[PDB]
Amino acid sequence: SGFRKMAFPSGKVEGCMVQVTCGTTTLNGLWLDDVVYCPRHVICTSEDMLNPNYEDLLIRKSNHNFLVQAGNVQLRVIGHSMQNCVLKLKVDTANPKTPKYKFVRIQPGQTFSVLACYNGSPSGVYQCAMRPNFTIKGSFLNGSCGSVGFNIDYDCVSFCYMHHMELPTGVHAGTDLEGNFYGPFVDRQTAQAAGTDTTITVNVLAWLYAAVINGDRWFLNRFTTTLNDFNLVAMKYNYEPLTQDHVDILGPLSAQTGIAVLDMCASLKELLQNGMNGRTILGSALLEDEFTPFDVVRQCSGVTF
Amino acid sequence: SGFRKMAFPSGKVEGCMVQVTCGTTTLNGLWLDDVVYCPRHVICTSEDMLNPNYEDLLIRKSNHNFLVQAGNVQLRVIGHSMQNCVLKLKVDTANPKTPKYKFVRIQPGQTFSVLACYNGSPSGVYQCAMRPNFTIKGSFLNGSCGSVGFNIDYDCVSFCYMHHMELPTGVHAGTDLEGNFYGPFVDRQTAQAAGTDTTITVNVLAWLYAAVINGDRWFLNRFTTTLNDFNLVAMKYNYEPLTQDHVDILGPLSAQTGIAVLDMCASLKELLQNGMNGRTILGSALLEDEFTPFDVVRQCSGVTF
Ligand SMILES: *[C@](O)(C(=O)NC1CC1)[C@H](CCC)NC(=O)[C@@H]1[C@H]2CCC[C@H]2CN1C(=O)[C@@H](NC(=O)[C@@H](NC(=O)c1cnccn1)C1CCCCC1)C(C)(C)C
Ligand SMILES: *[C@](O)(C(=O)NC1CC1)[C@H](CCC)NC(=O)[C@@H]1[C@H]2CCC[C@H]2CN1C(=O)[C@@H](NC(=O)[C@@H](NC(=O)c1cnccn1)C1CCCCC1)C(C)(C)C
Repeated sequence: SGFRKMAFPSGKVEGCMVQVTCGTTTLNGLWLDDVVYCPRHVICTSEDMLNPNYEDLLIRKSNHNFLVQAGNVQLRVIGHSMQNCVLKLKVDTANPKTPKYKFVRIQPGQTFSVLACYNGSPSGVYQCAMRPNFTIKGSFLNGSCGSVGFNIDYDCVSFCYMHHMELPTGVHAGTDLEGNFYGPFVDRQTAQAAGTDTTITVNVLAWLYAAVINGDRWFLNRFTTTLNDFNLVAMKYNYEPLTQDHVDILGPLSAQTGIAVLDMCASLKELLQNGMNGRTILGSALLEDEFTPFDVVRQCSGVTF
Repeated sequence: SGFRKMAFPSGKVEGCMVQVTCGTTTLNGLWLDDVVYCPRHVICTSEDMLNPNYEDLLIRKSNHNFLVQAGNVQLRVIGHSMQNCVLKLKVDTANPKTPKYKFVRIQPGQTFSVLACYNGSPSGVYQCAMRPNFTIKGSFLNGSCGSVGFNIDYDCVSFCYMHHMELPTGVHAGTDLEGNFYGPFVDRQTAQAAGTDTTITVNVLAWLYAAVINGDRWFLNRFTTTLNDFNLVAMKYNYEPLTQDHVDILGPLSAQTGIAVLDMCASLKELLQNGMNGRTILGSALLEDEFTPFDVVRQCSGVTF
C-alpha cells in the first residue's frame, strides 16, 4: 500500500534527448527516427522575441546554422522545416534508441511525466497535470526548453508536451509535438493571460478513492447528492463541473471500493463546505487534484511497462 | 522556476531489474555484473515466515531452485550465498547494461528515488525520504519486494535501498544493498514497532529556502534566535534537533538567498507556534520535510546526470 506522485520510468525517453544550438541559443531537442524536434524560438535573438516573423527568420537560416549533439556525437543536419511552433531538423542518422512512440494531445486535467533536461542531458523526472487553463506547474530553469512530457502505454511512449516558456506567475506553457500550444499562448514576448485556474474535480474524486483504498475513510458520510446539486456547490469553490463521462471513468474505482460515485461526491461536498477541521487525507491538508482515475487504478493495481 | 518532488532519471536502473522465482514466490532482483541481489525471504514459505532459520532453509536449496529471468532470457544460476538479509545469486552472464555503481548506506533524513517494479518490470519512479525512524512512506504492492532505491552522482548510481516489507501503519522497511535493515527490523512475521516518527528539521529549512528562491517570502520576519532556543521550541513539536552540521549544509542556500540560517529558523519557529493562518508555502498547507539541502540546490541550479 501507500500512494505517491509517481512518474513513468524515463529510460525510453532519455535515449531521445539531444542538444540543439542555433546562434547563441542552446536548448533541448527530441531525436526520433531521423528527425530532431525543438522549439522554433531557438532561431531568435533576444531582440527578435518581442515580435518575431518566424517564417522570415527561418528563411535566413541554413542547415549548417544548427548544431545537434547526441552525447559527444555531432549530428549533421540535412534539412529544416517548421510545423506550427516546433522546428523539425532532418539529420543524417536515425536514432537507434527510438522507441514505439506516438504524438498525442492531452486534454485539460490529464497527467503526464516530465523529463527535465539541460544541454540534452536529463536532470530529473516528475509528474504534472495539464491545468484546466492549459498551463502546467512544472520545475524548469533557463535551458530547459525542449524538455518533453510523456505517458507510457504498454511499450508505446505517447509524447504530449514540449516545454517553451514560463509565465510571470511561475507556471509553464508549451506545445504538443505537432507544435500547437496548449492554451491561448503564442511564442512572443508579450503579456498573455492564462485563464482562471480551477480545481480538477474528477481527479480529486479519484484521489479520495485512492484514500479509501489505503484505509483513510473518515470523510465518508451517510449523505448523497445528485450530480447537478454537486456541481452547484462545486462551482462556488472554483471546481470544474463534473460530467457524466467523468462519472463513467470513475466507475472502476467505485466498483472496487463499493462506494457509488455520487456518494463520494457527497463526501467531497461536505469537505468543501466545512473544511477538514485540521485533519488530513493521505497525509495532505489540501485536496489533491493531479491524479487521474487511471493513475489511481494503475498505482493501486500495479501496472508495469 | 517552480519546485517539484523530482526523482532521478531511472534509465540506468531499469536495465538492472530482473525477476527472481524460488518455489511459488516471485519477486524482483538487481542484476549488477554477474550477481543478482534479492531479498532472502524469497526462499521461505508462508509458514516459514513466523520464525525462519534462513541458514538452514538456504542449505536445503540448490542453484536450480532459483529461476532468474531478464526479459525473456532465462539466466542460469551457478552459485548462491547470503549476505545478511539479501541473497546473492551468481549467474553465468554479466549484465551488459551494468553502470558505474556503488552500494551506500544513507542516513535518516536523506532522500532517494525508488524504481517500483513488479515481475522484474518497472512500473514507476518516485522520490522518498528515509524517515528518522528508519521507515519510508513508499508506494508498494504485493510483488514489489526487491525494488531498489538509488541516487545518481555524475555517472555513478549509488544504490541505497532494497524493499522487503510493509508495516501495519502502511509504511515500508527494507535493507541497504549489503543486506542490513534500516531500523530495528528483522525479516520475520512478528509485531515490530517503528519508533516515534519525527519531522526532518533541516529539510523543512531547505524547503523554506526553496520557497524564498521561488518568491514565496511572506513567512520571513525580523526576529532571530539562537540554535538552542530554536531546538527548545522544535522538540516540543516533534521536530528533530538541528545540529551545527545541519547549519553548515544549509550554508549554500543561506549564501544564495542572503538569509542567515538562524534567521530562517526564527521564521520556522513562528510557523510552528502560530500555524500558517490558512496560507500556503509553495502551494502546500503543511511544512514539507522530504527535500534535503542538496536536493534544493540541485533543482534550483539545474544539475544534470
Ligand atoms: C527556453 O527557450 C530555453 O530554455 N532557452 C535556452 C536558455 C537558452 C526559454 C527558457 C525560459 C523558461 N524560454 C523562453 O526564453 C521563452 C521564449 C518564448 C516566448 C518568449 C521568449 C521568452 N520566454 C520566456 O519564457 C519568458 N517569459 C515571458 O517573456 C512571459 N512574458 C510576459 O509575461 C510579459 C509580460 N509583460 C510584457 C511582456 N511579456 C511569457 C511570454 C509568452 C506568453 C506567456 C508569458 C521568461 C521571462 C524568460 C521566463
Ligand atoms: C515481498 O516479499 C514481495 O513482494 N513478495 C512477492 C509477492 C511474492 C512481500 C510484499 C509485501 C509488501 N514482503 C513480505 O511478504 C514481507 C516478508 C518479510 C517479513 C515477513 C514477511 C511478510 N512481509 C510483509 O511485508 C507483511 N508485513 C508483516 O508481516 C508485518 N507484521 C506485523 O505487523 C505483525 C503484527 N502482529 C503480529 C505479526 N506480525 C511486518 C513484519 C516485519 C516487521 C515489521 C512488521 C505483509 C502483511 C505481507 C505486508
